[PDB]
Amino acid sequence: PKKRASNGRNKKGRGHVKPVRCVNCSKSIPKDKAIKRMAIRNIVEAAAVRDLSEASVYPEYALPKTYNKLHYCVSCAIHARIVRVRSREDRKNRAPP
Amino acid sequence: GRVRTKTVKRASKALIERYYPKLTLDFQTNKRLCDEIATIQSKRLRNKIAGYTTHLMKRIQKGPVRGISFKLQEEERERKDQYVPEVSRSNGVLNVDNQTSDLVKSLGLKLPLSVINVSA
Amino acid sequence: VLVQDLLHPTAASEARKHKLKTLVQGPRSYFLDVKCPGCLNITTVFSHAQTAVTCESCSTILCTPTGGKAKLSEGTSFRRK
Amino acid sequence: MRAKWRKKRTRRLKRKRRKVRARSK
Amino acid sequence: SLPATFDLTPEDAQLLLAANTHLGARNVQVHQEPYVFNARPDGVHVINVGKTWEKLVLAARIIAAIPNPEDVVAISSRTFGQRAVLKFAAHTGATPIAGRFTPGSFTNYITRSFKEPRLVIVTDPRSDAQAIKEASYVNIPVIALTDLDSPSEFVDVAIPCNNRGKHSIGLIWYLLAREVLRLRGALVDRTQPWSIMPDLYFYRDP
Amino acid sequence: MENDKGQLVELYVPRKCSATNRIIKADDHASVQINVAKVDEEGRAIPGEYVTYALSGYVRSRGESDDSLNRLAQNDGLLKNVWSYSR
Amino acid sequence: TRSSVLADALNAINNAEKTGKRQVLIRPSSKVIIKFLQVMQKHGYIGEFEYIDDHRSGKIVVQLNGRLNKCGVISPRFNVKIGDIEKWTANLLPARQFGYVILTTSAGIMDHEEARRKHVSGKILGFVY
Amino acid sequence: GKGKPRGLNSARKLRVHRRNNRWAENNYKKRLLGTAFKSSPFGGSSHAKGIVLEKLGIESKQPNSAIRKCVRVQLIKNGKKVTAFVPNDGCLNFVD
Amino acid sequence: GWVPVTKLGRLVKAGKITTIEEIFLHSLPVKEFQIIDTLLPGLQDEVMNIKPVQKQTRAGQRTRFKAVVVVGDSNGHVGLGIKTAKEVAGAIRAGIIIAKLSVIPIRRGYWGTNLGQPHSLATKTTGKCGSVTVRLIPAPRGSGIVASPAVKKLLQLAGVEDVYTQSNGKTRTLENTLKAAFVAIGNTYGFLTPNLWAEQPLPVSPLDIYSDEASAQ
RNA sequence: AGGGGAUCGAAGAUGAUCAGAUACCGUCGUAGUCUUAACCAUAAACUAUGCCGACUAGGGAUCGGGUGGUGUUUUUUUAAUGACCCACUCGGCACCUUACGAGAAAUCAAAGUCUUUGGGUUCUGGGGGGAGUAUGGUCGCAAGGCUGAAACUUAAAGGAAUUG
Ligand SMILES: [Mg+2]
Ligand SMILES: [Mg+2]
Ligand SMILES: [Mg+2]
Ligand SMILES: [Mg+2]
Ligand SMILES: [Mg+2]
Ligand SMILES: [Mg+2]
Ligand SMILES: [Mg+2]
Ligand SMILES: [Mg+2]
Ligand SMILES: [Mg+2]
Ligand SMILES: [Mg+2]
Ligand SMILES: [Mg+2]
Ligand SMILES: [Mg+2]
Ligand SMILES: [Mg+2]
Ligand SMILES: [Mg+2]
Ligand SMILES: [Mg+2]
Ligand SMILES: [Mg+2]
Ligand SMILES: [Mg+2]
Ligand SMILES: [Mg+2]
Ligand SMILES: [Zn+2]
Ligand SMILES: [Zn+2]
Repeated sequence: PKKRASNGRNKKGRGHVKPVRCVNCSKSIPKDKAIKRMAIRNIVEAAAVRDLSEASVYPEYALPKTYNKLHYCVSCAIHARIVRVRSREDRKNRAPP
Repeated sequence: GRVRTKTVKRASKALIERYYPKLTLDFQTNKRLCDEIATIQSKRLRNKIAGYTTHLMKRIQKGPVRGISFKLQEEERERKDQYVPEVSRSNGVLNVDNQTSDLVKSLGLKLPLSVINVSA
Repeated sequence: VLVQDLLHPTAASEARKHKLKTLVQGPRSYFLDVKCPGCLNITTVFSHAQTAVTCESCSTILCTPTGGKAKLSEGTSFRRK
Repeated sequence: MRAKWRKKRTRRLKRKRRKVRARSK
Repeated sequence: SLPATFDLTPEDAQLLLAANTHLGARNVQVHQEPYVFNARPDGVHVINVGKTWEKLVLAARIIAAIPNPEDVVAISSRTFGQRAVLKFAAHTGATPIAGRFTPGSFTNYITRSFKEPRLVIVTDPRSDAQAIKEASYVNIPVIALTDLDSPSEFVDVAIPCNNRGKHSIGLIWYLLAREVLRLRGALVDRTQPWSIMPDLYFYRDP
Repeated sequence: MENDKGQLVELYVPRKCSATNRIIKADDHASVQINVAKVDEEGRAIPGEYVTYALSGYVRSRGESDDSLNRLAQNDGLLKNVWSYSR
Repeated sequence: TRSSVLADALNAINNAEKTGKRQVLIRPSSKVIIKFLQVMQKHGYIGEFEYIDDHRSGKIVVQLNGRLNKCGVISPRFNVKIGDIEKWTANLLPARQFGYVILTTSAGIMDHEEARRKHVSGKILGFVY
Repeated sequence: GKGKPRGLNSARKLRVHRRNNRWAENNYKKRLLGTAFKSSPFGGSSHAKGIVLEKLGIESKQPNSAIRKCVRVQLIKNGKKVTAFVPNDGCLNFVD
Repeated sequence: GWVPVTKLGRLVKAGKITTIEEIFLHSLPVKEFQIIDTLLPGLQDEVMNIKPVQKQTRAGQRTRFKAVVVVGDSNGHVGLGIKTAKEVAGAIRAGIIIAKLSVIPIRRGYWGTNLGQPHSLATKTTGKCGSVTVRLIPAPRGSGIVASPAVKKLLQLAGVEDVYTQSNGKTRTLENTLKAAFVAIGNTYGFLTPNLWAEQPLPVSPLDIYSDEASAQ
């Protein structure tokens, strides 16, 4: 039977949230279940930052990273990302890293 | 690898457990000792033993090692115990929070007063 | 816990409880006399106004209503009885 | 068979038993 | 049944306050604690160390009360206690347990850690829990040092103290030793600062 | 528990807690018995002579062992203050 | 809404005891509650209590002791026909020798044993052991 | 106090509810429905004399393998037809 | 020869305790069985039931055998002892020991009237276990024991003459039933009947009065 | 029945896949998707957990209201404000640890205060299948909703936990 008292994911006192479409497979899913990651990352990357500031005007410039919120659909979230699978107890752990 | 088995490490423990007023840091004598005090059916194994209890002996000499507690450690400790000469009578007087001193008044008696405050 | 006197409870932790959940229930609001020194006599205003109380002769103000106790308008004195 | 589809299975079957009975009215 | 000059003394009072034995735990606060004495702001509750004394006296008055002072038992896995207990244990008949415990020590004769005492004393009922638990598997009384967060299930007689380090622990243990000697014991009368340094009973260095 | 003609029949008249006066029965091995030692003039703690109590497994399970001890020994006049029947 | 005044204060007394307690605060108090709480005291099952005068229905502080196992209320106050007063005790009492069915009669509130010696019957209230 | 009305006057409610929930009882339902007399080849009776039509050979059910020898009977009192077993070795010889 | 470990295993052989009722007065935890052997030799074994149980193993199936035993006299001392072990015999070897340790006392009493020598119980007492609750209704004399074959046997050994029983659960699973029946009669020195209201002066622990006559070496 | 019809898209047609491939993937795209007027009355409409009252145990968060302060931060001239901070108090959405207690268990501050069985009240269930079927009644434009059996069959279906 049951195997989460949060149930599927986070919704106490709402009854209907409203869905979001899966970034990876367009699957609908309630935004409370959304399993979300914040893809803050550099525009450039690793080795290109030198070549950036190199063949450029301006003093080092500024460099402004590119943020977007990702929403995964479980079977997407599971198939790759933050998910693994956890022990009966490790499951309970809400802590991130 | 040369990880000694349990039968090896086991014996050596109990060996040091009761023949520290004997033995040494030397294998060769610890070796000749074993035959005298313990009975085994193997030359290979006996050395196998001695070597390690010889090693065990070598590292006790520079601080205790777990498992082996031949009580001479617990009572070398006991007399080894002491320190101090300075205590905690100097200098000034027993500094306290308001309430701590309010406490004293509201129960106790003569106390060297020295009160500061606190903040958020 | 386990043994104590419900009959003679501390005047302090008694004090901190809800106005209904005391030993004998009773209020916690008060009354006061109020002056705006242009006057000579005083009016008696309940601590929780609901109505913005108006002075005796001069239609001046006196206080304002809130979510509980009243805000006594500016230049005013008092005493509780 | 799926629970769903068996409810549609039987749903259908009624709609026709109906049809046939109406032939008799 | 009240002695006479077994009151708290100023020489004692000074002792406890340098150790900061009256600096009971923060926000944290087991309901079971009336040993408090008014809250200092900056959230540090102050301990009525007179009661702290009185309990000590009682703890003594029970430690020295068991026919064989050797099945009286010290415990502390907490490094700020190991040098304390050991020293308490030397001065009085009591057998020490400093370092890791090891479970099955009161149940299971079949072990060699095995003890079977008539009174268990402990420092910090958190870390030492094993003792406090296993002792209750087998009607053993418990004496215990306690802060304001110390869990007092299965420990009778608390000694409202300060497991926040330093000297407090070390103090108390030395005091227990003091008064179990002063109780039915080769010591002495009145004030009697006691030959032994309180700084003895301390956790070492580095 | 007596009998027709006198005769104290039925073995074992069990103990009893002191803060709860529930029976303390055989298999409760979480119960207790704390002897406080009777002292005399100048420290000396008269051995083999005690004011004693018995705390039931339940009470010290719930953690009431300490408070209840305080209250009990204080009204036995061997703790001065510490406790207050009012709260 | 609050339905049998007896029932609550009764249960509380139980849950105090059970929780190892030694006092209970009960509300709202009443003639019935007292005269019941009277009878428990009469036979040793609780100590002494006190009526406090809220200017309402009342609060009672009970001092109980530990002797008491269970104090329960019968909730449709059934009619007992003097023959049946045995049947009741039998049903719910631990032994013959002690404990009481307490009940209500035109001749007063009382324990069946007294309602035996007085030979009057009526409605049924609760019990004590 | 879950479910049922505890009132001292709730007599009717209670006795009514019982009447209803006796219907969940198969033995009861059967008895008032008169399943006895209506269906079931025997009237309401313990036995019934009929007449043989054909001798039959029923293959048993699994995991048993056999040929279970019984007779198709036309019940005299009643009309209805029944297949009935002939117990013990042989015996099916005794019919016709 | 014995050779007892445990303080209490010593005071016993040392003829310093005469009855388990001391152990019971002082709720002392028995750990060495020969304690109760000397303390109570009128005990006799009773194997109630034996059942096979099996575990699958990464290499092996393991059918060890539960055995369930009831030791006792017929004067208020009973043990329910249960152990599975890879030989039937051995399981019945160990269980009896465990059943010996387990031995508890039984408050028995009178139905109605005073008369002589308790035939029945103090009160009604319920012992629940898993899904089985047993009830013990005190019966009048000559009622005998109203209980299933097993539970009847557990009570005779307990030395109980007149008592009714109701039961309630999956009784067919014996292990859970006796374990309840046991509790039900281990529940009779729990009941604070009024006769027991008196204050007995609160006895002193054998471990202290014969502390010297105890202790290790 | 009008309107609207971007998007996405039951049906249909396609391109590939497949042994097959009425699908999964891609394309095209009807109805639908939105709105007005009237219908339908169903969802795992879920917390798979009735409502009112009472009692039983610890902890930090938090949402709204209130109360308390020679609290911070806002400077002007101190306030007044507002936003913070600490304590306490109602009533909310929850989580934490405990297990006096409860359960077949998983777990439960209620699923606890139950053979020591009674605070008040509603509703449903009584082996599995036959079956939510037949029938009658009734609602609806329809699709369908509510109400709702039996003959027969059958020794198991089922729950939770353990080990493989
Ligand atoms: Mg599943
Ligand atoms: Mg929904
Ligand atoms: Mg036609
Ligand atoms: Mg039905
Ligand atoms: Mg045919
Ligand atoms: Mg005819
Ligand atoms: Mg059998
Ligand atoms: Mg469109
Ligand atoms: Mg298609
Ligand atoms: Mg194709
Ligand atoms: Mg198609
Ligand atoms: Mg529905
Ligand atoms: Mg859900
Ligand atoms: Mg809470
Ligand atoms: Mg404010
Ligand atoms: Mg099938
Ligand atoms: Mg079969
Ligand atoms: Mg399963
Ligand atoms: Zn996806
Ligand atoms: Zn004015």
